[PDB]
Amino acid sequence: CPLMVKVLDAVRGSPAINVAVHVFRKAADDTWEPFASGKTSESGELHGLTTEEEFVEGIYKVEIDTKSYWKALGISPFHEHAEVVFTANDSGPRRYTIAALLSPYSYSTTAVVTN
Amino acid sequence: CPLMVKVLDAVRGSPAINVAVHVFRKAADDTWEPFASGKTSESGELHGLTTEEEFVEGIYKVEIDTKSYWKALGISPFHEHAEVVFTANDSGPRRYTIAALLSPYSYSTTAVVTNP
Amino acid sequence: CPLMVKVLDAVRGSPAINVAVHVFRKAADDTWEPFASGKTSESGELHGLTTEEEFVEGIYKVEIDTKSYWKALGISPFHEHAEVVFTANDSGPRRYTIAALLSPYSYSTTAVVTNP
Amino acid sequence: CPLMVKVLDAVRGSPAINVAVHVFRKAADDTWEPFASGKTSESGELHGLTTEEEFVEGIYKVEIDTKSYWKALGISPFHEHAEVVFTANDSGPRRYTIAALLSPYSYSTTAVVTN
Ligand SMILES: CC1=C(CC(=O)O)c2cc(F)ccc2/C1=C\c1ccc([S@](C)=O)cc1
Ligand SMILES: CC1=C(CC(=O)O)c2cc(F)ccc2/C1=C\c1ccc([S@](C)=O)cc1
Repeated sequence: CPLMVKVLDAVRGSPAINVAVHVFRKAADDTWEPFASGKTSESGELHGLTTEEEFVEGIYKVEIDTKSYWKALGISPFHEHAEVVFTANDSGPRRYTIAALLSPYSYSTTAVVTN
Repeated sequence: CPLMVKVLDAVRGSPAINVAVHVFRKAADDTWEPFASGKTSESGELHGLTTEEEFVEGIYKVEIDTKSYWKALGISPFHEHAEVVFTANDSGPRRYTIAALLSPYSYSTTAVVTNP
Repeated sequence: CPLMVKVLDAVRGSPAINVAVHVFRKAADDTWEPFASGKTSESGELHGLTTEEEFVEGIYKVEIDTKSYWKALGISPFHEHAEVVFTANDSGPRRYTIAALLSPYSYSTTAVVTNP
Repeated sequence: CPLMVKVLDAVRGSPAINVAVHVFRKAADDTWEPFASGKTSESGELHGLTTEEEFVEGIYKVEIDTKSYWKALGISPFHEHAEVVFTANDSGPRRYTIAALLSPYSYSTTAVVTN
């Protein structure tokens, strides 16, 4: 599992559960090809998005549907979504955890890039 | 000045200076039209991107060129950019401060939305 | 104004207003002496805590009463407070902006340290 | 394991490894009694700090030695440490993950309070 997404809710201090995550790879024409997607689990994690075969070097976008998340909770969000865009680079560390911490008017994302 | 962008560098504990910021508005046809752009000043702030008249309702995207920022400091950052996408002025005109704090492998973005 | 505290509310996308802030300086004997205190204003800022003369080298603790803040909004937050502890003015006098972003179960604190 | 600490490095995008964490419980006299401590693992996690028997209701402080961490990496830190102070409350959710994301001049902490 070379790409994992973990999402946390900073309002309720919980995994952000059932958050839609779409992953895109930048095509040669600079458009975003849908690549992988899913909903975060009860631990706010999304595993099995890609394999080490499929996850080649390139620019990827992780799109977290934070707005849907907040709407389901009855809380007014600011952002349309949380968009994480990064170059997956073969060279060094290669397991990516994309950690997102969500608040209605704020989010942070962090990459944990390991071996 | 209804849309301000402020960028802080979490490594240096300083404003993130000369950070390129590009603003887009989603068009009727769902593409991103170029709305405004600028560089953060010495204070890490970007003022004067737009006006009350111009900043109409819509979905805007603020793309903060965090990569060039880190690169020019010799740091190969994780993200290509920090982009904040939001519906603006849905309940009437507001002042938006897009506050972003940058680390090579992390950024956070906060919105300060005030009613003038 | 060498020490400013700014507090943002990440739930409301607003300044965190009337947030009690207490500043302590570690004494020669290692206890926390009360240095200054105040409430964040409408802008979520707290200015005038100290002066260049008073703000001498030392280890300071800024305790942000984030709990009362959330409580008065009907929210039972996780943390009792947000406290930022730092050595100030080690390389000569600096201006410190303690920037804090609050969510009921999370807070972040950033330091903007500038040389006047 | 009712109290876990996870620390991440936002500069290197990695678990924050070998970070000293001290946990304190507020004594009746308002002093902080040392309670539990440890170093974060290679995954930036600190498990086994307490047990569900020992971890009673009360005000706890998690003190993360972020300054030592940054010094070992040759990076000038701002904070002396990251201090997380919270009331452990029996009532509801009761497994605490204290997540800290570290930068030299910034940190955030988040509580993941689960069942
Ligand atoms: C350690 C850690 C984890 C992993 C875990 O909890 O097991 C995590 C997962 C997320 F989805 C989001 C954040 C975190 C986290 C620390 C953290 C990161 C950013 C912020 S922002 C800058 O406020 C705060 C805290
Ligand atoms: C108060 C405040 C300001 C305004 C100012 O200093 O004038 C700001 C500006 C930025 F460009 C970025 C962050 C902040 C901030 C608090 C803060 C926000 C996110 C984080 S992340 C979640 O670690 C931490 C702290």
